[PDB]
Amino acid sequence: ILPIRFQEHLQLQNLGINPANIGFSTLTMESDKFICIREKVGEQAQVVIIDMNDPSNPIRRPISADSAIMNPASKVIALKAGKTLQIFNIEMKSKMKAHTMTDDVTFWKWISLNTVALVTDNAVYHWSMEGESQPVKMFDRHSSLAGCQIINYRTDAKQKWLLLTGISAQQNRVVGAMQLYSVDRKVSQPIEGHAASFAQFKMEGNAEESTLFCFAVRGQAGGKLHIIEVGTPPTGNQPFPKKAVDVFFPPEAQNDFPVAMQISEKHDVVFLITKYGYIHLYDLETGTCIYMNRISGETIFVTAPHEATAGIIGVNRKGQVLSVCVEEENIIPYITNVLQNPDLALRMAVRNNLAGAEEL
Amino acid sequence: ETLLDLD
Amino acid sequence: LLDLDFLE
Amino acid sequence: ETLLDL
Repeated sequence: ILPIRFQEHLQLQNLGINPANIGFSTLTMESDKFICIREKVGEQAQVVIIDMNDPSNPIRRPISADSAIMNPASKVIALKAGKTLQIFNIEMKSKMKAHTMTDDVTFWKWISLNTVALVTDNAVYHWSMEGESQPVKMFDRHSSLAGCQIINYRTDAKQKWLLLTGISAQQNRVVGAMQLYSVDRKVSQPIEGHAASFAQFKMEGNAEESTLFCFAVRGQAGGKLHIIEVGTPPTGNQPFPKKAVDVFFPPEAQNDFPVAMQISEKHDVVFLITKYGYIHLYDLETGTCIYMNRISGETIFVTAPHEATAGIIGVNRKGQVLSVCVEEENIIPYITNVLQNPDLALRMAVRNNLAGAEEL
Repeated sequence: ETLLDLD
Repeated sequence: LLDLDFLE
Repeated sequence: ETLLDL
């Protein structure tokens, strides 16, 4: 028995997608609901929009944009061309919003149902879709990210803790540079890191949730995963004790590093995917490594939460759309019997209402 | 300038 | 949804 | 000063 389940949802090449467009710059998956692919067919640039609830009927529309990102929940699409940003409601055939920046946008992403984050060479902005909002600057970029390829941006649930991640080549390895910014303190901290997520976690005996910051890094010393509370604990709460654990890379994976993280708050577990397609599962509370295996030969270059299972969904370079999630019937007996860790097994069983710790 | 043609 | 075997 | 100590 295995503590995780691995599923294929789609092969994009079966929908006529050119494998040259299956990559970070042309294929976006902002949630598990849609995949957008920018393609050129003859003379005309187009966007192919795959509705994951109706995947054999993609729509193709002409575009003149250098990037397209679908809203996480609705058929509302953001497109840009240099400094021009436009937002469309597809079913209304309507241009919702248009804005002209004074800098090119090198990376952008939906960070919520109604806010787009914009990263320029110099700063990070948030742009709300509510009312007549224009972009608001959140922070200036830290010099440690200068010249990096920006690969991710995320926030905590309350948008008070913000995290920008870039990568570059240094001493012949891919080095991660992160900028953590506190909205309330107006302070940044540079941190070496490859993939990260925030999470809400309520410790037993606390009345309020803790906001945790989790990141994984392959540093010069090796792989590490950190889980740390950000901010002052809510009044009355005990602080979450920080955790730090090794992230293992086998000897043949000397050039591998973390590329994606999703945290399930249903099960309080951390999914980590590496550049060369390894999947790890960690306990969010302790950092304990529950499971590692290999899910792809090809790099998985984009991921999202898989809402139905509280797992992770991703696309690889071949165009396989794959998800991983906790096997709810197996995880507890796996931890008890294979990991020989009845203490973690019993804690997780009661913490997340999972079967299997009736016998330890 | 219109970046998406929905017609 | 197709069940997949792990690669190791 | 700093946000986090690890």
